[PDB]
Amino acid sequence: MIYICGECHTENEIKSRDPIRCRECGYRIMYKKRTKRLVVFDAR
Amino acid sequence: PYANQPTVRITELTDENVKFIIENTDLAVANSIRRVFIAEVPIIAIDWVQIDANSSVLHDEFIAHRLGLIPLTSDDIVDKLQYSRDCTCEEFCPECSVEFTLDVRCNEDQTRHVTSRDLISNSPRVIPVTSDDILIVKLRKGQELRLRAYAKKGFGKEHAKWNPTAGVAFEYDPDNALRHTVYPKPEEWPKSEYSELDEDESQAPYDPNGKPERFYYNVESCGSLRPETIVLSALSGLKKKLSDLQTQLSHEIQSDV
Amino acid sequence: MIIPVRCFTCGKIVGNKWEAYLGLLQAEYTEGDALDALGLKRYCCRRMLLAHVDLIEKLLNYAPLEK
Amino acid sequence: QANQKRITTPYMTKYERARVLGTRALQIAMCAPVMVELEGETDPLLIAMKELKARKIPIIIRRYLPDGSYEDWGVDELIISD
Amino acid sequence: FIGKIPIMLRSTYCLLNGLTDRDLCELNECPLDPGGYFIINGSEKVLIA
Amino acid sequence: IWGIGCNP
Amino acid sequence: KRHIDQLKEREYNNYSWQDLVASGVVEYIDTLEEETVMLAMTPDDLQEKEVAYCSTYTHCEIHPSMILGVCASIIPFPDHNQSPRNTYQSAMGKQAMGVYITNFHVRMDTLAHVLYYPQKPLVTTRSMEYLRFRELPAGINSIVAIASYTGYNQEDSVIMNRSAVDRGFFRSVFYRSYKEQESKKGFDQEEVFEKPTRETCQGMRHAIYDKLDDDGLIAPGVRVSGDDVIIGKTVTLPTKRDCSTFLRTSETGIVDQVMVTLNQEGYKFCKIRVRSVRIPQIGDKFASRHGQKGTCGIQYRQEDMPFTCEGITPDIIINPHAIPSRMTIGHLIECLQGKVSANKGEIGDATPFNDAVNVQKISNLLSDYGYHLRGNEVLYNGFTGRKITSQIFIGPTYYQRLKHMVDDKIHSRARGPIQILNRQPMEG
Amino acid sequence: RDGKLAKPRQLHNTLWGMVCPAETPEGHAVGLVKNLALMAYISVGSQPS
Amino acid sequence: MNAPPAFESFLLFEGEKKITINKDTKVPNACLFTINKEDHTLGNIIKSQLLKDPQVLFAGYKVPHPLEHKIIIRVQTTPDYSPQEAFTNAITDLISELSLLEERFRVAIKDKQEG
Amino acid sequence: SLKQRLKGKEGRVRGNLMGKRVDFSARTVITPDPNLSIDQVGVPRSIAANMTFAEIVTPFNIDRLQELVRRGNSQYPGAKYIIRDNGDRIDLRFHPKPSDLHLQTGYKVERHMCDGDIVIFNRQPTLHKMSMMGHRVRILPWSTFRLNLSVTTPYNADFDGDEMNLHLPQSLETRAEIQELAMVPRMIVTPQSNRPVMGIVQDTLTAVRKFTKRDVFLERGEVMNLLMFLSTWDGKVPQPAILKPRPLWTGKQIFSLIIPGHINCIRTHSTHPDDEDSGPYKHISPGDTKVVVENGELIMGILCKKSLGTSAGSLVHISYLEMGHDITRLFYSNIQTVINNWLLIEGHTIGIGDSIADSKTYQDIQNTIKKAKQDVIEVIEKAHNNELEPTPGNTLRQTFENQVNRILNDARDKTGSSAQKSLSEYNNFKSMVVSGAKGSKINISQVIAVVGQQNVEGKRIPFGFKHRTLPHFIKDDYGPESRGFVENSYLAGLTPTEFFFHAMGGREGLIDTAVKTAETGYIQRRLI
RNA sequence: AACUUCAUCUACG
Ligand SMILES: CO[C@@H]1[C@H](O)[C@H](n2cnc3c(=O)nc(N)[nH]c32)O[C@H]1COP(=O)(O)OP(=O)(O)OP(=O)(O)O
Ligand SMILES: [Mg+2]
Ligand SMILES: [Zn+2]
Ligand SMILES: [Zn+2]
Ligand SMILES: [Zn+2]
Repeated sequence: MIYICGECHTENEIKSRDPIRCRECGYRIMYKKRTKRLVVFDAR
Repeated sequence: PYANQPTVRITELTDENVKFIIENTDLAVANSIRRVFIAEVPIIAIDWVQIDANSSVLHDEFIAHRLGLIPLTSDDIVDKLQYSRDCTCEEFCPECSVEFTLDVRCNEDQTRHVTSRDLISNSPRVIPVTSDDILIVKLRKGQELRLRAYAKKGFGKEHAKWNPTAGVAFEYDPDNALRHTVYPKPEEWPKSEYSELDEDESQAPYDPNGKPERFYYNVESCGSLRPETIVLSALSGLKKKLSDLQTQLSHEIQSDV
Repeated sequence: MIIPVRCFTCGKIVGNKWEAYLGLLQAEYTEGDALDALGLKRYCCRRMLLAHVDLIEKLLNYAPLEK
Repeated sequence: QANQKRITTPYMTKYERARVLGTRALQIAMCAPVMVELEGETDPLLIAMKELKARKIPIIIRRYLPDGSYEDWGVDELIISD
Repeated sequence: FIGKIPIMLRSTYCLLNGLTDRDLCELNECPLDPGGYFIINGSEKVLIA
Repeated sequence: IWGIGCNP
Repeated sequence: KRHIDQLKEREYNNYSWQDLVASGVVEYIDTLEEETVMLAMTPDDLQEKEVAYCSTYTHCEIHPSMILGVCASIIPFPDHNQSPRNTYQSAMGKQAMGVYITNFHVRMDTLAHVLYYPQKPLVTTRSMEYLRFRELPAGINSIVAIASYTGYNQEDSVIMNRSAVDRGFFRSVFYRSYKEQESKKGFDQEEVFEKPTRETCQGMRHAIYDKLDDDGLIAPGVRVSGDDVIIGKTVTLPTKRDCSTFLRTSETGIVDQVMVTLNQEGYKFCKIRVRSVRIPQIGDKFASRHGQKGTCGIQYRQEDMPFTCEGITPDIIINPHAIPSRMTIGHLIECLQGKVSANKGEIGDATPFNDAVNVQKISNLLSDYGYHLRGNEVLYNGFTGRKITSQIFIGPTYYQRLKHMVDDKIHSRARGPIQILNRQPMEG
Repeated sequence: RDGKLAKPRQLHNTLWGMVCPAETPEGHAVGLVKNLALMAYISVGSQPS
Repeated sequence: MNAPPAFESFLLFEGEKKITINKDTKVPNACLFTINKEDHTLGNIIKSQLLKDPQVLFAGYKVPHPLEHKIIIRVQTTPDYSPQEAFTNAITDLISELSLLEERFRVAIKDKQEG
Repeated sequence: SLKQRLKGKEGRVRGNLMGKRVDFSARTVITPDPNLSIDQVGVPRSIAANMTFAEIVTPFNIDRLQELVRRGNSQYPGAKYIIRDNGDRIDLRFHPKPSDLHLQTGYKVERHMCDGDIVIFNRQPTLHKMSMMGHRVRILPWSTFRLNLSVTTPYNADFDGDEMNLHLPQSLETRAEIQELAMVPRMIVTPQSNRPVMGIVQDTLTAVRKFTKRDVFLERGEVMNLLMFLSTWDGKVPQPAILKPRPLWTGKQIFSLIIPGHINCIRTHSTHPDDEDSGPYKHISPGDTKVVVENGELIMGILCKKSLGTSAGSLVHISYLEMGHDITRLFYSNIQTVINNWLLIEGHTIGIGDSIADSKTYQDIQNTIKKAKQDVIEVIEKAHNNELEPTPGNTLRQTFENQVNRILNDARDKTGSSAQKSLSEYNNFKSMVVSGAKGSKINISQVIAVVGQQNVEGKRIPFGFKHRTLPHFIKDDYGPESRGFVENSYLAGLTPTEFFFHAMGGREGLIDTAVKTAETGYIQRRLI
């Protein structure tokens, strides 16, 4: 999938079985990024 | 054996408030008119939210809650609009709902206050009572809120977002003459605004034959419906509930026969 | 965290009044006089502005996850 | 024991009533023939209560005396506590 | 090198020490956080007197 | 909290 | 006056507490020295010449209220409550929901509760300023009537206004974080994050694995109902074993954040946070700042709640029977002072030993704003509209939502899982 | 906590101003777990030389 | 998780009758009307209007349980009168009162404005 | 070791055999429900859907059970399992199983728990047998168990976060046994003290005291509304007590319709003058005290905890001993319903005005405190001058302490009596104390007049510091303020030293409770 | 068609 970087906030695409290191910053904390499917919220 | 003939005198009428007096009416009828003010007057409010992108600090359902609480002008088309359950079409359509859109991004350095003004309606009659503005969220630079909402007809019994009124002030017997409230020390108690007593007399003399009449109302609008039309719609809705009850009662009596 | 839309007790819209309240406090107005100028009459509505703690400004200091 | 020399109480105890009613209820729920004419009662426990009131439960309680002996008291013979 | 000593947060040897609230926010640390705890295996532990 | 004969 | 004036200009005057200590104005005294020191609680009342109790005072307390700790310092008018009630309030204030920290978004902590709309108390102690209670408050000011309305506030329960609850009153967010680490123990046996396959992986469950993304981790923003698969982890079997994590039963949340990192070992480590927005129900527990708590007995809408002449309906109705045996008069004084503060626009001062704030002064202040001296109000019955004969005590009191909620405690068992050793039903 | 003696748990007079009288856990630890008062400070230690 | 949906308060589920009439055997000429999905709003109005009638010996309403949504109205009338007729007449009287109120409120509105 | 496996609590013998974890049990928080009957309990839908009762398929219930099976586990009034004759458990949750939906006689449908099911309800600790009682299920929305408030006292339960366990019998035999041996109406009277375990409590008690005063007069509409909530009503409106000028019933006249059958009882109200019985107006009782119920009609009197409470000879106890347990259940429920609706009319509250007393009352309290402090000073001077002589069996220290304690306690009692004299009829502290619903005269006195002496270990506040109580007091001060006497009331507010001493007293009480639990538990286990 | 234990601590009535 595409993981946003923790520090430099640049999306990087990491394949499975690949070390979690952002290109150009090296931070080891990535975030999965919001889903394409949309969820309905009742305003209640 | 028949209903009394009530009389109305309107003391104050402002875009936000209606102060009126209903005389020669029962306490039950007056209280239930107040109750219908609060809970059974139809209004338009957001009840469907789909957030495409929410990078604000507030989570998605927080934003949805705040959007629902935002009042929307419902003066005329709320009577025309149908309930979603009644509408034949699946989900929502122009007859059963109104669509709103929000696409705000804080490109500038300064904090962007997303307001109700940023909500854009597909139909001009329903606008978020913008004509300050209700603040939905504050966006830091690089934060974006995108969402689509659908507003539907409903009344406050479902949810407080559909309350058309802010505060319904209801008072009867301004000077305690029916002794419905028994003061332990009458002098300590402040006089009502509608009180006709002299300053020396704390309470009016006990009226043994009296009955609660001459009810005083102050209905404050939330801005969605005009304060006059809140009262008119409440009276009409209570009448419609009674007529539906009578129709079902007649049907069941015929069935029993 | 952010000023609630509608007073809990009655439902009068108090969400549009927080920025004006802060501005009137900056002017010179006492809290009570600013609350009166904004139109808040019942102590229920005055509690909404008077007791509000605006944490959204502190949360906006942190950098966004996606820029 | 015999009909003579019955020393236990004639009244049915609360525990005997509970166990007899439960046992008769379970039997009725297990398609056992019902002695009383149920008046549209479809609950086995209610039917058992109805039989108990009419003294038609076909059970005899064997009460064990502390010396080891036993006395057989019919449910009809016992006086209903309630 | 003989070992590693866990550092109490916001103590003199913590990296957060001597940082203004803006700098603390840049590091995603609360200005109001008191400190006085250790992060061991990712969990905050407080020594009880 | 009351007295010696009462409660603490 | 020189010292106090310099401290008043503290910033840009480079005068601090350490300068006060260096001057010899203040001194640190421990218990052994407290045994040999004559103290005055207050300078004016005690040091000044009167009928001479002691004429050899060696020290003076800076302020008596400092004898309390952090949790007891939030209690307003603590000298007007029974002593066990202040202990109860300390314990319950450790359990109130609020914004625990401002960086709560960054942190992935299991079991985090954060309140939507925290408010600072209308009646506040001065020492609260040094506890940062204004900065990160926990609880909301609420119009509270002390009345017996429909019997659903009896014992210690509390009736609540459903309209207020619908407008955001005491709404909270519960974040649960789940951690999973893929690891290799055997040389041929490894754990991999992946979407489990019905045929490829021997172990499976009815639970939907579709929500899992390609990496085996649910993306943020996906609704996850109880027993759905948050993380998909499969172990090679020397075909595969399913060690995928599932939601705690009845969690029913929405994924907030999914972080993927490498732990110290170098193995992949995943943390997933789930949001569940909890609205107040009729089992949830709310407590005042005075040591008397209660579950929500029932929720009535604004049409049903009793209303005053002005149209105000109490957010919370508490039974009067709580007050007498517990003797938490600080609660009543706080309601009166909160009414005065909300009408005046100031913030009430409830420091423990003020001696300048009597109840009579608060009553006289409330009289000026058009209310009854003692805070009673003529309430109209919501159902029938008739005036309630007994005038009812109404005022703004600060209430806290305790972390104990009924949804977390409801449980039922029917032929479920069974232990291996005892072959008896399991625990928990 | 197991000990039922009501001597070590009671609020001593010397706790005045240094341990909160109100704030104590309730249960097996009544009066055994305490909390500092607001102005209380604990000596860090010094050389007696 | 066990929270009832909001629409349960006023929406009849399929197969639910708005009104069910059961006579009361304890007393002659008495009836018990069970209205479903209704609250004090209608119950108090109807009880008051029934009380105004001279041939109604008894009129009362109750909500059997606050969490559930139902209204029970007991009406006992004199001989030569039917409780069902009393209920119908009460409803018609309330409707007429409310329509008169609407007309007079509209007139009051038009007079407060425009002068 | 093997011994450790079998030895103690959590061992096999005690932790696994004498007691064990069981199926078909549900725990959740409890909230009040005045509308439910005594035996009824309120069960959330989810708890009722998880728990099941196996019902044997018979020819007379085959249709209903087949409908339940068709609904399945998803629709709530459904069945979770179908147990065949062979013992094979067809599962209705997993997949339709259309061939296996068929039911024949002998099959067991595990239907969901429904309204009317008998369930044991329990609160820990089960100190007496009334702590486990059989309740009839009623399914209500939301997630808490809901129980009548008269049933709170046997369970020792208050709705402040308490939880209750629920055990569902799984057989008709054990269901009947529970229903007869343990049903709540059958548990009304305890064998421990031959008194009713349950009585009118909390709001209902205060509202009953107010309702049964002579002053209460109810108009026609209020009478009809209250009669609406009376289940045992005969449908006949009693002729009003006052026919003219306007028809007005009385609270006693309506409560007379609650009292079942023909019950005869004579009690006395808490505020009964001892002089009235000896002197004239024995049967007139100017204060409307006394309580006379003849032929099930309340002729005269005001009801309180002495008449409607848990005590021997109460109206509740006589109803149980005379009319039976079912009729007594109806009696409790009707009292609660109609008196709660009258309370909706009259209302009840507590405020600051209740704590306030007259200015003269405060002045008298202050004068009493001044005189007491002066007398303690005089006693201390006698002791210092060695005039004091030891009381037999006591040291000079002990006799001095006893004299000072006597003076302080007498002053405290006098201030309390003055505060109680100040109380009006409308005072709500007094209303709750008189009804017996909550509070005591000690609490009123402490609220209004004087908190009283703070004593630790049966003595005034000890000399914890060296020969003084606090550093603020001078050494060797035996006066009231130094040793713990609190002259300020809770309303007035404790001074800082009084605050600390009060904290010491409260701490001692809390320690006593916490230590008490374990010793009493061990004793109870040994006895059993 | 379905996920171990110990131990500790912290809370609950
Ligand atoms: C009334 O007695 C109950 C029971 O005895 C049961 N219980 C509670 N804790 C324990 C325990 O540790 N061990 C055992 N065996 N039983 C226990 O709890 C007792 C009271 O405790 P409390 O005094 O705190 O009740 P508030 O007076 O405080 O009630 P508020 O106003 O908060 O609702
Ligand atoms: Mg409790
Ligand atoms: Zn990066
Ligand atoms: Zn449509
Ligand atoms: Zn308001």
